[PDB]
Order: sequence, then structure tokens, then C-alpha cells
Amino acid sequence: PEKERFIQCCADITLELTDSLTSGTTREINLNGLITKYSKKYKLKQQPRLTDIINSIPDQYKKYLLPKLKAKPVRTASGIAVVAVMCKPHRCPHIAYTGNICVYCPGGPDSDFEYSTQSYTGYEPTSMRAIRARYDPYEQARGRVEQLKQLGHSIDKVEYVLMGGTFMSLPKEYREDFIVKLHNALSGFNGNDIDEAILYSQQSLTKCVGITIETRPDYCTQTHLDDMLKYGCTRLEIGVQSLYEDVARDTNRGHTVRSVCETFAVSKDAGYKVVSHMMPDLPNVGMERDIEQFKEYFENPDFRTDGLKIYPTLVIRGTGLYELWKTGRYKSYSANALVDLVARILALVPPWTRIYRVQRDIPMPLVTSGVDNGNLRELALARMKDLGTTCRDVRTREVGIQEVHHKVQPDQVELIRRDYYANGGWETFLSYEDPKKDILIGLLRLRKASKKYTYRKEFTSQRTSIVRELHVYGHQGFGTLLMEEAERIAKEEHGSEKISVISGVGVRNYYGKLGYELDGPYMSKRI
Amino acid sequence: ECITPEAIFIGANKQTQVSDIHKVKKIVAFGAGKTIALWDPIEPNNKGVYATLKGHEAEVTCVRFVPDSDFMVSASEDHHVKIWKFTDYSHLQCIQTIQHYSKTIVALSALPSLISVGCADGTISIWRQNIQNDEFGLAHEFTIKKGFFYPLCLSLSKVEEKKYLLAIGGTNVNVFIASFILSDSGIEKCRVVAELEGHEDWVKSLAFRHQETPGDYLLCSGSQDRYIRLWRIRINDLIDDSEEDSKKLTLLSNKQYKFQIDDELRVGINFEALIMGHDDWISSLQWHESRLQLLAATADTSLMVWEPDETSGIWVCSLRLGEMSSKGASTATGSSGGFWSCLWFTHERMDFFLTNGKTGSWRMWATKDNIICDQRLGISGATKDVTDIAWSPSGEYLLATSLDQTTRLFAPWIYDASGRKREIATWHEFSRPQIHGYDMICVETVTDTRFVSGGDEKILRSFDLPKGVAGMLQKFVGIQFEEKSEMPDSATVPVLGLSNKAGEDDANDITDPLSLLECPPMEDQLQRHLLWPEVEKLYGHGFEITCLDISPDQKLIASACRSNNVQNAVIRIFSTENWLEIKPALPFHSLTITRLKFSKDGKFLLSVCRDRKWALWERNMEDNTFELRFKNEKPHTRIIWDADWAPLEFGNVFVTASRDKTVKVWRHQKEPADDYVLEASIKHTKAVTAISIHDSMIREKILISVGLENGEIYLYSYTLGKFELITQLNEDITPADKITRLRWSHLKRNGKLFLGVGSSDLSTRIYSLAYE
Ligand SMILES: C[C@H]1O[C@@H](n2cnc3c(N)ncnc32)[C@H](O)[C@@H]1O
Ligand code: SF4
Repeated sequence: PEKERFIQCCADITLELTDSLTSGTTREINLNGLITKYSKKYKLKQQPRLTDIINSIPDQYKKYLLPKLKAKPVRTASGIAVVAVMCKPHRCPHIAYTGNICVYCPGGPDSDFEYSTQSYTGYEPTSMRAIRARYDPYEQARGRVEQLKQLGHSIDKVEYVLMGGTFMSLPKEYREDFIVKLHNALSGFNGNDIDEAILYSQQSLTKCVGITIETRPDYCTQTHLDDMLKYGCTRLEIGVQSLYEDVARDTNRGHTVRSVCETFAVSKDAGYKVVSHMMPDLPNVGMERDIEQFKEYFENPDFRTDGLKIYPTLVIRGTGLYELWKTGRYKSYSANALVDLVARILALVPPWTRIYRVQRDIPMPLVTSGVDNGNLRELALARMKDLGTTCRDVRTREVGIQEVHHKVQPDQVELIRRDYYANGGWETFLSYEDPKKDILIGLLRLRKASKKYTYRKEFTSQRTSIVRELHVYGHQGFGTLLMEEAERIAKEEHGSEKISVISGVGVRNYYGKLGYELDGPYMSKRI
Repeated sequence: ECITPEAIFIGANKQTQVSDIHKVKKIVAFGAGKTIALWDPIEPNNKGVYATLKGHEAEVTCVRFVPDSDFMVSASEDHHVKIWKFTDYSHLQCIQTIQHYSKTIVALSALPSLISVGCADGTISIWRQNIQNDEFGLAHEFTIKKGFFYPLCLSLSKVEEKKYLLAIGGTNVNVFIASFILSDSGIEKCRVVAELEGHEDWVKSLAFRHQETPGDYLLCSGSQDRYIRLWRIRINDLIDDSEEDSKKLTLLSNKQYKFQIDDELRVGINFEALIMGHDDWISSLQWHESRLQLLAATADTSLMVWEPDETSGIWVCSLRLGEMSSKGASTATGSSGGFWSCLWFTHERMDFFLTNGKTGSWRMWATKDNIICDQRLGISGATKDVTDIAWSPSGEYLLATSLDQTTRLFAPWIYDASGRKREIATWHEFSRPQIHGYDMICVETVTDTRFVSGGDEKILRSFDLPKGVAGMLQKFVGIQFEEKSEMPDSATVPVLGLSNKAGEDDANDITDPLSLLECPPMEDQLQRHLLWPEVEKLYGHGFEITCLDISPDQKLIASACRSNNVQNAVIRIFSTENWLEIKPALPFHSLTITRLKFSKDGKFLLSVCRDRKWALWERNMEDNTFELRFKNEKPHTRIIWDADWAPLEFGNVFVTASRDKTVKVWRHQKEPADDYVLEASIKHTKAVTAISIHDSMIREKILISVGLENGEIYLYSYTLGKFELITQLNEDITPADKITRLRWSHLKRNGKLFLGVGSSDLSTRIYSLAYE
């Protein structure tokens, strides 16, 4: 027949590999060749894959033999599987009180697309997954985690992302339902009450190690921050796009830069970690001001956020930019010019700031004018090497990508500690790194809760240092070392009586063995 | 009384034990939003749900029929555990309420005069009924780990005459086992006596088996790790240890937990079997009445039945169902997202399997011995609030919508496939025109084949009646559509975009009685490939459309969208011929137009909104444009909700209903000028929401049906000036939540009036009234 011999070929491959691996012996010819020698007796197009054979192993043998094919730390060991979901399409808040929507957001509810949420084009993989789930969080989460399971990953720490427009502009009942649904699809609990859902997810297997909620500076007030900390949010993503007030004004942005900075301060003093969006090639900017703002961003001790997202301005049909690009009022950059600009910007990224992404993955056939290729960071790093300078980004110095791309191993770990001042607070940045090769092995941020901006009833009662983020990628007793040094710092360097770590609800038990007791939404510990 | 609930259509909840079946008199009771619901699945005339026992306030999680007793316990997310007793042979009345736990109640299992309640705070409370009166007293409450183990499932058994076990599954890979004795006024010797181990993940559900052999029985525990584990409970003198003085070399996973209940009933619970390969979680599992068959209902849209191998003493897949392509709340791709709780009961030679379909609809499977299994009719109903109830043009069928993204076409079952009319008309779900991607709000009938709907968006779509449902209705309900077989074929769910395509090219005939359906459609068919193609969407609105109406002329359709200012509180009118719009607007309101009605005479349009003011617009016969004719300033103090047009025979007169707890009837007058001054007014105790008036005159008085915000429906007769209370509907025959839509059926079959009710209690009711 056509395909039956393929199924029985996979079956014999599975049984033979299990038998060989029980006593500790490897294969010889990368089973696909052995697969064909039996299944392609007539050569009827039977093409297996690694996922195909993985979905054949029996459960008892699957759960024990699967990770013996993957070894990248963040891939299967650290296992922070970024599982992105989307909310129902809706119109972003500012449109009401200004008159029109942001002038560069493609898609939405009233664009040429009837189906994609705001700032989305309904062609990214996430959009098709959302629509094939009809924007329901339960199906989204279950399907994504199941697809990840099928592809042979041993995922154990799901990290949620809530993409799409401003999620914070929805009726409170709807958001409560969304978050409860996410946690339920993770843990398996089938309840409806946010408190119970959190309490169940905390014990859950497949821990919800956090959740990110991209939002707007205005919709991040005290009450909104309390809401998102109730949900379990751990990292915020804030739209900025410009430090020049004129650009924000001309883009129908609807929020002043001063508002952005105030929101940064109060959120970082609420224990969050903020990742900001920074659009180059905004109208009326030019290369000189582009470089100026990106050089000030890390120089002004007011923004200095921990993450970043460089999103070069892409014009797409239907936006407010098509009725301005067609008239020729605005012309984009040049390919070489923009690659060089990205190179110079990345040259200035301090070691603590992590570059989470570069230019959007909106498809080439749809963009009217902007970035040509889709591998901008590749060319940026090549041009960086050409110029001589090098990148200090966390993502460009973490162990995991090095072991598979650079194929360089770490052997000179040493303790390094930065100590800067951002958003009115004193932020320490501990790390275990490789000074000779500039490889970051583990990191931990830390902040002295500033009197001016802190507001949480847990923090204003007594002096407090917040462990805003702890991350270990590639014996291996590092989290312990970093946590101990942070304790020492908060006891002597900071003079704080109670040190508390914000944590995703999934990982709240890990700090339990460290002696932390659960206070509100934080894992705290007195000193 | 002359008012009887003809049909109820409620959707099951999504918890893991929403449903339970009364065995000695097979009756399936399942939670549905705020209420419970009764059902006979083996009625000779195939009726679905017939009574919704209200009384809770939040979603009903767990319902359990106390075996060998006339009791059933229900648990609500509003921290209430209620006990219900059979009063009628087929009805129950609440007797006892337990308010405690300050939290949601998750697990809830009951035995004769002995129930167990698991509180999500992490407590297990055993309750024993008082001997003297039918009332439960809190016997004993205890906790495990106090901050780590929260319960997920519970089940208990009567091991001896006055000794009881309790198996707790929860946020732990170890099943806890407690034992106690009953002292006829309480319980004692209670503590966790064992922690069975062998699971690696959470324990979703567990269930003991009947002690058909004294001294030994079986307990199954299904986990989230796609495993099931069978444990052998052996009482004293049957424990059958291993002689240890000669080394038998037992494995550690075969450890036997021995414990003393009081001091002497040595129980030697030992693991017995490992059931493999469920492909996803085990949402619900349940034994059989007699045979040694175990039913496992999984979350991979699949349900299967294991039995011991007759050869090797192990367990294999006896039966499996659910392989028909579907995904519970979706249908494009299956795989993780299907079946909730399961019930398994046998009639004469018929093993009925009953299962929640993650869409508010039950699914039946009747099989004769072990192999030949076929789908029997189930029930349906929305899971979210139901908003609009549009009657077919002459009351032939009922179109319903919901806040859940679905609209559904119901009709009564009258003519069998043979041809002769049946005995009693049973209503069934006949089509699902829209599996949409927006919060469906406002639907209205264009004609027998066309219907226009609008959910949560700036546009509104018109659909035609496809060949499948139309032919099948003509077969069953015997509907006459002028035989016009130029209607498009049955549609599908689009795998691209949202506008409902024709489905001619793709569908993965049936109208004929020789097809696979001899009864109303089946769930797989209904949700996968019984949709409706779309004709045209009608742009023009800015915000989400809120209210919609059709003029009787079937030319102009009047629409409005939710707003907050005058520039968006305008009303648009669309011509059905070109599907385009009218040029001007009719702006008087400033808030969202709640109800918008077209008169019996197609020349007067009634608008009403949150401005607490109504308005009436003329119509230009020549140009199909409207202009302001009448307006009001303070006809009500609070908001107005719905306004309705009285029959032309009673004259040019309409009515408004408002949150002043009041309703005002306005009839035209010409003494100082032309206007419709308030001829009548009534005031109720609760805010009134919906009002419906029969199109037909009866004995010089119109029939006005009003609906309250707590669900109590009133029927009134209105002559000139005076309003006569026909009746009010008792608590047994009303929804538990706010009434959102009331519509009198234009049809009158067998001398009865049908009233369509759609409530926020996730339920649509059909009422029959006798008036000849
Ligand atoms: C999602 C992030 O991308 C920004 N953004 C908005 N429009 C575009 C576009 N056309 N291309 C790239 N990024 C864009 C949003 O403003 C936010 O900063
Ligand atoms: S600019 Fe911000 S608020 Fe405006 S559409 Fe884009 S994401 Fe939404």
C-alpha cells in the first residue's frame, strides 16, 4: 500500500530503538535511512520526520527517551516555552479621545482585515492559531502546548504572552475570564474564580513561570498594576516608539513621554520588569535623531529599561501611513542605511539590557516599504564585526544560542555586578559571566524600592529590596549563589529588612525551599 | 393552569462532574449555569430537559445523586451546597442549604446519609444526615498539608456496616485515603490512613466499584498524565499477603498499604493494574452497574471503554467513540478540547453513553451488546447568555442567538420520516447557522429563507436557507417553502475569513428520508456541516451593532450601533434589494439605542435608548426615507429597555418598558394635536425588561407578555385604559436570571399560543398557552 508500511516502519523503528536504548546503546545510521530500507520497498513518497517517529514512542518509554535528543538549555532544559496567545479583536483606547487610531498600526478591527486584532495582519502563525481557535484562550493554550509536546519538547515551564492591541482596555469580567482560562488550560483545574485558579496553578505541573501583558503607559495606573499583579503578570511591555514629543504628537499616539517615564518608574517600583518598544524610522525623525534617541535612551537614567524591542517602521496598506506614504510626504530609509543604523544602535546596548527582538515578522509580500529581508539582526551583527565593535546584549551573550550557533563552551565563569540608577531607583544587576569570551551564564536583577514611587502595602510598611528577575540558562548551583549574594546585598548594601521576589505563579514553590513565605502576590522573606 | 413549558433549551456547564444520573429511576441531572437541569434520555417521545431547579447564584459545579435515597446534592461557585429531595415522581424541591467554606466547592460525593464536600481552600468536610429528620449536620472537617494539597475529586464507599473509606485526589501525585466509622450522631476514628503512590501528575478523577464480592473490590484513579491506575481493596481474611519468610522479591511499586480502620478491620489495599494510552487527560471515569467494564471519558474529544483481557488478565480497549472529526468548542482540528463528564447507564439491552460536548450539547451513544453503537438524539442549549429570539415569519421555527458566538434554529418535531404526524410535538435543535467569531447580539428574520444577524462588530450579515436544513425540515416539520429548490447548498465553517461561504466545493442527499438521519440532526452533523451560506454583509456602522429590526414590507432594515455621543447614536436604514444603505441618518438620541421596532404599518419607526426618551419617525413612501414625527422628553425616569407595537386592529398604539419598574402604553390622539400620549401605566416590584404583544386580537383585548429582571414572567390582557392580569408564572416555570427577549409566535398550532423566551440564564424557553 501507500502509507500503512510507513506506520509499521515507524513501529518497528520505535520498538528496536527502545530495545537498543534499554541497555545503553546508540543507533548507527540515523534511523531515516534504516526507515527507508524497509518502508520504501516501492518508494511511494513515504517521508518520515523526527516529530513523526517521536509521536510513536509508548508513554512509559516516551517520557524517558524524548529529552535524549535535545540538549540546548533554553530549548528543553530551561524550558521557558514562549506560548503566545491573543485576545479578541478590539479598538485600542486612544481612538476615542483623539479622533483616529495610531498612524502606523496595520490591521485591526476596521482595516482591510476583518479578523486580526489591532496591530496585527492576520498572517503571523499566532494569528492563524488564534482564528482556528476563534480567539478563545482555552483552545489557544491547549493547542499551543500540545503542539509543543508533539514536537518532542519536554516543556515544563510555560511562559505566557498576551499579544494583540491593548489587552488592558477590556471589561474586567472579560479579562478575569481570560486569565482564569489560561491558568486552567495550563493546570487542568476547571474553575472560574481567579483566586482559586491561582492557588491551583501554583501547585500545578507545567508551571506558569510568568505572563507578559503588552499595554499602554496610560492604562498602567496603580489600580491597573494591582489588577495585573492579581492575574500573575511578571513582565510588562510598554509602547514608547519615540522620546521626542513631537513624533508622538504627530503619530496620534495619545500619551506624552513624561507619562511613559512616570509609568516606567511606578511599574518598576511595583516589582515588575518592563520591556519597551522603540520604533526607528518614525516620520520626521531622520537618521541623526534616530541615533540621538537611541543613544539617550540608555544615557538618560530615567528610562534605562531592562528589555527592548527595536521595530523599524513598516508601512502597510490601509494604515494611516499609506495615506501619507502614497503622497510621498514620507520616504523610508535605505536597506544599507538601516542595517548600519541597527549596527550602531546595538553597539550601545549596555550589558544588562536584553534585546528581545528586532524588526517585526510581518510578511514581506504585504509590506509596502520598509525592511527588505527578514534576517535584519544577521546583517546587523555582520556589519558590527565589519566595524570592529561588538554587541553586549544579553540575548547575544547568553549560553544557549552559543552552544548551537557559535558552538563555544564556557570555562571561565566569574562574578560580575553592575549597579546603576534607573527610574529613580538604585538597580543592581548581578551575573555570573565569562570575562574572556563575554558569555553570560546567570543573571539576577535587584532594586531598592524608592520612597518616592513605591506604593504597595507590602513595601511601604518597611524598607524592601525587590528581586525583580532571576534567570539561569546554562555543577549548576547558580540560582543559589545569586540569591545568597542578593540576600547579602539587601542586608548590608541596601539596608532592607524584608526582601521580596515577584514571581510567576508557577514558580512560587521554588522560592519555598529558599525560605520565602508568600505575602500577597510576592514571595517575601524578612531579614 | 393553561400555561405549560413546551420546550427548554439549556446548555451544560464545563466542569468535570456537572452531571449525575439517578439509577433506580434513570434521570440525568446536570448543572447549567445558575441552575440544575433534569432530563429523561429514554422517553418514548424523545423529550430533552423539562425543568430547571433554580436556587443557586453561581455556576453549578458538581451534582451528585445520593445513592439508595431520594436526595441529590448540588454545589455552587457561590459557596453553597444545597440538598434537593424528590417531591414529585419527576421533580425535586430544595430542603437544606449549607452556607460555609467561604470558597468554591470543587469535589462533592455522596452516600446514603453520608456526603463529602471538598472546599477549594483545601478542606474535606464529611456530613452525616440526622436520623430524626431529613437534614445534614456537619460531622467532621479535616485538612491535608494545609497549603499544598487542594482537592480536585472525591469519592467514598461503604466498606463495612459502620465503616467508610474516602479516596481524595488533588494537587498531588499521591491519592490520599482516609477511613472512619459512623457513630449514628457523628464520625470518629478519622484520619488519613494511606497515600497511594504511582501517579506522576495530578489526579483528575477517581471512583470506587461496587462490592459485588464481599471483602474485595476495585478503585480506579485517572491522572493528568494520561494514565489510569487500578487498586485492589481487600478486606481482612481476603488480604492475601505474600509469605515473607521465603523471599518472593516483590517490587516497590507493588507495595501494599495495610491499615486498621478502628483496630481490627485490616485493609490491605494493593495496586492492581496500569491502563495506558489515553492521549490526553482523563476528565471523567466511571464504572458499570454490573459488568467489569471501566468507562474513561478523556479531553481529546474521545470516550472509550476498557475491560480485562480474557487471556492475559490485563486491560484493552473494548470500545471507542468520538473519532468523528470535532474539537468540542471547535471542529476544524480535534486533538485536546472535547469531552467533559460522562454518564453510562443500561436500558434493556442498550448501553447508553451520555457526554458533555464542550458546546452545551449532550451526546448519546446507544449500543446493543459491545460493538454496534449508534448515535441517538440528545439535547442542546447555549452556554452563555441568550439575547435575541427571532420568530420565523409566521412562527414556523425559532432563531436564537447568544453571547456565546453561535446562533441556532429550533423547530418542533411533528411528522416522522414515515409521514404520519407524531403524538406530542418535541422541539429539537435543527440547525446552527453561525459558529461565529463575535459576540452574537441581534438577529432578525427577513423571510422564510433569509435572515439577518449582527454580533459584536460594525457589520451585519444576511444568510439564505441552505438545501440541507430546508429539505430536512420539510421532511420532519413539514415546512412548505414553495418547493423553490434554487436555494444554495449546505455551507461549512470557513477555514479562512469569517463570511459564511456556500460550501458547495467543500463539505468535510441528506434531506431524503433514506439518508442517515431519521430524526432531528446529530451533533457532529450539526456543528460541522449544517451551517448556512452568507449572502451579503452591510457596512456602514462604526461601532458594534446593538439593535436590529426588519420592516414588514421586507424592504428596509433598521439598525443601530452602541455609542456614547450623538455622532455615533444615529440610526441607519438598509435597502434589502441592493444591500446598501440610506443616505441620511435619524439623529435624536445621544446614548445606545436599546430597542428599535418597525410598526405593523411600514411607515412608523419606533426608537428608544438609554436617554430614557422614545421617538417615532415617519417614512416617505416615495423615497423610503424617514423624518422625525414624534418625540418625548421624560416618559420615564430611569432607562428604557424594550418597546413593542400593538396590533393594527387595536390601533396605532405602542408600549415602552423601563427600569422605573414600570411600563407605559401610548395610543395616538388628535384632540390638541397629533401624538401618542400615555394611555396606560403599570408599576411592578422589580425592573421590567422585555414586553411582547400578540399580533392577533382576542376578545377585544390584546395579550401583553412582560418579563422581569429576576425572571418572573407576567401575562396581561389589555383593553382600553385598563390592563387585566391574565396570570403570573410560578417559580417552577421561569428562568432564574434577567429576561432579555420575549416574542409571541405568529403561528397558532393545535389551538395554542407559543411564546419564545430568551433569558440571561443561558436558556431559551418555549411556552404554550391554551386560549381558544
Ligand atoms: C507591537 C509594537 O509594534 C509597534 N508597531 C505599530 N505599527 C507597526 C508597524 N507597522 N511595524 C512595526 N511595528 C509597529 C506598536 O506600536 C508596538 O510598539
Ligand atoms: S499605537 Fe498602541 S494603542 Fe494605538 S493601535 Fe498601536 S498598540 Fe494600539
